Amino acid sequence: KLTPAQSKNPAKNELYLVEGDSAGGSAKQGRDRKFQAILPLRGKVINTAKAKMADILKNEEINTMIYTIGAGVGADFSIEDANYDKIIIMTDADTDGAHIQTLLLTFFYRYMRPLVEAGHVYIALPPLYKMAYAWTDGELEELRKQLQRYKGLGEMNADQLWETTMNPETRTLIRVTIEDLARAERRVNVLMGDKVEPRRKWIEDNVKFTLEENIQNMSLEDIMGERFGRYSKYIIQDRALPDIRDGLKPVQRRILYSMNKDSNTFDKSYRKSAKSVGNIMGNFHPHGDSSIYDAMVRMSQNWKNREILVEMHGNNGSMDGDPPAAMRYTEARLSEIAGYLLQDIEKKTVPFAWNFDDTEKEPTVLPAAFPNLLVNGSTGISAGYATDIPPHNLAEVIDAAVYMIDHPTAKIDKLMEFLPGPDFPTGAIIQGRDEIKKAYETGKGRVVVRSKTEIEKLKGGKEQIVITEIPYEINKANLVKKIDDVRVNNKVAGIAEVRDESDRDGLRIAIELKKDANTELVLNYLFKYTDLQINYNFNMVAIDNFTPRQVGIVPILSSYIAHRREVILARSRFDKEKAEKRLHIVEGLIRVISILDEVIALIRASENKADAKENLKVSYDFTEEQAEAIVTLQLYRLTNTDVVVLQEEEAELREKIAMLAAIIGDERTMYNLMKKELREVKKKFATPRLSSLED
Amino acid sequence: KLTPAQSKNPAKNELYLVEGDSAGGSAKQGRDRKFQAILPLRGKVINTAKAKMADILKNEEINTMIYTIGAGVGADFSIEDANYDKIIIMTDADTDGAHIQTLLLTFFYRYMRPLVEAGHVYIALPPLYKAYAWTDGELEELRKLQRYKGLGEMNADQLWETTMNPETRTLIRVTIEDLARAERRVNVLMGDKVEPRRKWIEDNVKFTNIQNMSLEDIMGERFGRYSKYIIQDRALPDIRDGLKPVQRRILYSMNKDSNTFDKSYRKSAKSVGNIMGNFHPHGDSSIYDAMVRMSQNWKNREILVEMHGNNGSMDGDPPAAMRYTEARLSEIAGYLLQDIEKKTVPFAWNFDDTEKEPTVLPAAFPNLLVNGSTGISAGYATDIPPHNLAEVIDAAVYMIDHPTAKIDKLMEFLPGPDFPTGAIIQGRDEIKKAYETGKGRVVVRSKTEIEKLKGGKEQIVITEIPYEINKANLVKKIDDVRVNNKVAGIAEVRDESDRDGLRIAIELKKDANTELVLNYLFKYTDLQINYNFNMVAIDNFTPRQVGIVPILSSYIAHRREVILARSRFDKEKAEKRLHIVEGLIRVISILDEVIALIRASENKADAKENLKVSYDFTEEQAEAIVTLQLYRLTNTDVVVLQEEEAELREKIAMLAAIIGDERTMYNLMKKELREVKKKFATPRLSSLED
DNA sequence: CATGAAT
DNA sequence: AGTCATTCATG
DNA sequence: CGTGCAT
DNA sequence: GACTATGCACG
Ligand SMILES: N[C@@H]1[C@H]2CN(c3nc4c(cc3F)c(=O)c(C(=O)O)cn4-c3ccc(F)cc3F)C[C@@H]12
Ligand SMILES: N[C@@H]1[C@H]2CN(c3nc4c(cc3F)c(=O)c(C(=O)O)cn4-c3ccc(F)cc3F)C[C@@H]12
Ligand SMILES: [Mg+2]
Ligand SMILES: [Mg+2]
Ligand SMILES: [Mg+2]
Ligand SMILES: [Mg+2]
Repeated sequence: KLTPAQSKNPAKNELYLVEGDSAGGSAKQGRDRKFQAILPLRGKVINTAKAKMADILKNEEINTMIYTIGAGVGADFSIEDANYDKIIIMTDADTDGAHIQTLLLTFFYRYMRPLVEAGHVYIALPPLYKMAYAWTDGELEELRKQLQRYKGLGEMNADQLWETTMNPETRTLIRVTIEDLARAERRVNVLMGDKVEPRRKWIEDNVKFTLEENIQNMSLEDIMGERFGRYSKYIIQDRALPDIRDGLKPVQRRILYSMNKDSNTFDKSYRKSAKSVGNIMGNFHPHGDSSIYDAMVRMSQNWKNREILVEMHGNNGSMDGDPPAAMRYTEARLSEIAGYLLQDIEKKTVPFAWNFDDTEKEPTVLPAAFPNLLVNGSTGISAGYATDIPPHNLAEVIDAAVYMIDHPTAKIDKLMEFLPGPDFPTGAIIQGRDEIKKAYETGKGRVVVRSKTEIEKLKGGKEQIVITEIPYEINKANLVKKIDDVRVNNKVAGIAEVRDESDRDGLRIAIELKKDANTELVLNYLFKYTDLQINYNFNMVAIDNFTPRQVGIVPILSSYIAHRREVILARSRFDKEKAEKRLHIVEGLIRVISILDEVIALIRASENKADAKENLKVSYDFTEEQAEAIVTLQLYRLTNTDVVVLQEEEAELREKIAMLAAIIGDERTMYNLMKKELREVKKKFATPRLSSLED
Repeated sequence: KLTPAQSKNPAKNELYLVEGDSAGGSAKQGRDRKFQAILPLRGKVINTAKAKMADILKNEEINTMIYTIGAGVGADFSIEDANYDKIIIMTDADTDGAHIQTLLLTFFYRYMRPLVEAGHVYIALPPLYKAYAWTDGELEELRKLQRYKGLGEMNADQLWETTMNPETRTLIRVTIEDLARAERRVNVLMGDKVEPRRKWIEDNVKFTNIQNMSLEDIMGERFGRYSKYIIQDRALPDIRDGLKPVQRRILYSMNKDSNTFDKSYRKSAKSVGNIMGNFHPHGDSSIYDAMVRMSQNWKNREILVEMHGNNGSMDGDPPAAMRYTEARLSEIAGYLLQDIEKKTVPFAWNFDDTEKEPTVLPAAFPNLLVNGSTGISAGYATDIPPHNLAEVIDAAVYMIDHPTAKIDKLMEFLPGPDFPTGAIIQGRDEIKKAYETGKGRVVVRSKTEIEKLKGGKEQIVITEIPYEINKANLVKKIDDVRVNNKVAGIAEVRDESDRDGLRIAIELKKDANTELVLNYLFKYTDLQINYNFNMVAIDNFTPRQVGIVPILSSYIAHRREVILARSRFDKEKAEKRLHIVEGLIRVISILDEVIALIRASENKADAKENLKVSYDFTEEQAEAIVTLQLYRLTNTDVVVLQEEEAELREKIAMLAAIIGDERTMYNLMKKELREVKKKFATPRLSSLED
């Protein structure tokens, strides 16, 4: 993987540690083979503060580093036998680039202090903008007086990378200096160590979620602080955790908003996946195609989502975990229900933002015509926080929300008469009313999920245990192996043979027992020692007001209602303004009919368009907007001189405006709309429970 | 790789040989695990009739079959020690699937005859449309409509009912009707000798519950199908615009998406996806690789695609994946598409029948020669070097004025190939032979230069190398000479190429015959190679070995078609307008009566009918008149309109003349060809020697 | 052995 | 996101 | 261990 | 077109 320099020289030769092969390539070319070596880093580097020193020695990335640098590692580290005088870390100028600098620095610290303490560890700062060339937004505006936003290294040409960051005379480097051995140790541990509590706290103290954001020296304590801070913030807000209102992670939201913009919906032909992904990756989500597709695939799997938001034709995976077809084979499109998440988006009902390009606005949250967060759930791993929200029956969640709208201050006990608990797509049995309450109240709670079973008598006095429903998030294939392993190992007596018998229209696992076999002894052992029964831990974290918040039912349902409120208000203002303008025009038209000839005469007498309008104003007191409409009518309209039809539209419009004003100017009338609409969604999408409950 | 059947049973168990892992998945899903096993084939099976039985034994796909079959191979083959009653071959219902069925059949014939002779080899017949239909006629019956482009697009539940269910599926049972009449066909289609195949293709291929089929007949409808496709719609360029179908789609799609040289770069993945979705129904990787190649200036004399980012190097290291790179058409590429919006070129339906695509581009310049092509199908192949834009055009221009121009004269304008990697081309005679018959072997030699050093030691400095030669591999093979001391003299080998220059230095030892060495490297490394012309293209839907003349005539013919087409289009436009403008000028003469007649009309339709009947306006005019906006009624100036009426009449005159006068037309075609030359002309890179 | 659209 | 093997014609 | 967006 | 390792929190 190493691309050596032509000659050796432990005094001039540099070692660029590049993020990714493709960038490691553009570097191999742009470099100067005389003294600049290249060593690509494929993937995120192993955290040498958490992983066991055993898994560390086995990591190819690390071992090949301790070698090429050539000076051993840790205690047996002689700074004299090194091969490079400068180790330059070069990553994308993105958040994941920051994460890498972090993971790396904690390594050159722990197992190569000497190297960093000597100021031999630098950090290449690639340019962010290119008009022109500038690093800070400030240097930007200056070049505009005298832009290709670089989202990564793979975007720039070789002769581009050399001139801007690779040329020792034209580049800028943040030389890592250890200014305080003590204040640097505590800084690294808090961020990279095992303990999670401290790290979570440190983020809560330093990271401001509510607000925004030639070689120069910089402390490790300060460097590790700045970098990990960024990666922290970004991963928390814009990656791992769902928005409390629409229950979507940014990637899922873009997949939907994109597919919808491209008219790729349930009422229309399937569109090839590779085409959907590509448009998403080029307009909204600047990340690996594979991730985008994987995300899109999951939204389509009915054994992971209680209400799939994407319909996909072809091999889209299975409960056995076997891989789905690549994006070149599959077709896809939004499910009908997903359409309800996007309802009214064209009506200015949601806060939009700019995309990485700055070429197109994207929604920060979707209108959500139903409480997606609870219905489909989420999960759920970031930095300092994590989330596991289970799926819920669409109807129940709605019955709850509708209640809470009439009773703002409802307690959990009353809500649970509507929302008894989770409803897994995979069905099965949920035990633990108490812990459910605890979860619905605090966000955390441990429940038990047990497989749905049944006994079948067989010839020869033999019995047979049959499993027809398994626990959420459990791999059928592996479960079957683990059970068969019980038999093979004889950890419990009486298992004759295991057999996955499920087919395209039914799940079925037959655990055939032996002649004289205690089928109760077996069924119990399996529940306890395999995943026929498991623990599900509610850990409901979500993003509220830009910050990660551990939340229960109340905060969720209220944040939703809140949101729906803003949306319906906005929607109603939009539709009113439209009806006002149209009402205005229709009013003018009805006048025009009574003076048709005069108006034609008056336009004939006019010199041009503008003059016609002034005459229409001065002579008949029409408004600008009314004159503009009259003057631009096509001649044939003079054949449709029918006032009663117009008067019907006038009336229909006044009424529409009345009802919209009522919504806008009265909170109760608005809340009734929410209820009316929520019930409609309920009637149209309602479906029976799949998971039964037990206490 | 195998997914086995629950219970072992030689009497009922079926073994599905599926094309691809993806389809292999959908199969495991919609299958009946009781007795149906699955075995994916990852890539084209190895031709067990062309390759050595040595490399044939070291084949994973082949081994796991001999193992999964469980009857061994060759002569040590017991049909009683098998594992399946039926061995089903299940591929896509496309051309490449057909080719796969062909490869697996020559294996089961050459190394498991008894299995085939026992009618145990079948072939699944997936549906082609969807009620489901296999025949284009069985659809019309269901008319009283999706098109499967592969197994992937089929949900596992549909797969079962239509092609996997023994009680609902259709199977072609392979049977050897004549062992002697079938030995020839397999030997000819899959043999090592080309000539017999080429001919077979010529003679037969016309470029224009279960059922038994012979091995002879089954190997025909299949290889015949694949041959025709890989020839017309894959490996070989159209003789006119010099593009293969993939490249044409890449350009056309990108162009339709407005992803051009004068606009911001678009993400590669976004383009590729749009291509694969609307036009080219194949791998996104291939499509990308093609797009990338069209952007590499050491492989194209005139790049058609500009691509920001790591698109590769002469060292041949991989380009950034399409997730990283952005791209757009080059300005010259624009000229390949020039006038495409003016119905100047034959369109057809895409695979999806949802959108039309062009079958050839207008080609405002002779791409086929300028950029070349290459070049491997079935029974045919192609190698066409790139040429100097200016030179090719000079020839075309001359041949326009002198249709029957001899090649000797044409070579005063088009002296020979002009590789973008420069270097030295040797063989005036062979160059002619090539321009004359389409074949010819020329020599390409690296641009060398000696540099004396300090100590009586010289040094060889290469500045240019042979087209299609990997710089990194060359430098290795040269250094291998030094390491092996095949010839004495070489001191060290240094690739000293930088971002702005190509330089390989071969330092020599003191008192070392630097002639002997340079000669050895020319012979035993790619410092010097033979380039073989094999100019094959597609003319009138068929492959044709051609020379400089047919190529240039085919071009000129085409340009004629385009220019004629383009002119009819612009003329029809000017006409329709001029026609409308006549009515408007008239209307003004009778404005009040016309408003009156509209005011008296019952509706739009009635108003037009009144205009025609009472004032003799035409439909087109009544529509224009009746959809005027009221404010028009303010105007009464006829002069401005008359000026437009004049301008249009002149444009129609000139355009008509181009269509009625062959000379006026050719003049035009020359005029433009020259503008292109003046705009994109560049100096020679390769030097010529005899 | 490479080449370049394919699986 | 690189890597691995095969087709086809050709010298 | 294995989850799901990232590299 | 599958395979291969990492981060991050959590039982
Ligand atoms: N020593 C470690 C190399 C890198 N490995 C994997 N890389 C994957 C992936 C999977 C890997 F095992 C991906 O799945 C992926 C993607 O975009 O989906 C990108 N990559 C990926 C590949 C290269 C790279 F530089 C960065 C990446 F994120 C494993 C061994
Ligand atoms: N025994 C041989 C399998 C197939 N291998 C490769 N496959 C590639 C590719 C490269 C391979 F080495 C590709 O490059 C590719 C593509 O679309 O670009 C598709 N494929 C590809 C992979 C799997 C498959 F089923 C069909 C394919 F075309 C290697 C081992
Ligand atoms: Mg990046
Ligand atoms: Mg991946
Ligand atoms: Mg196919
Ligand atoms: Mg490939």
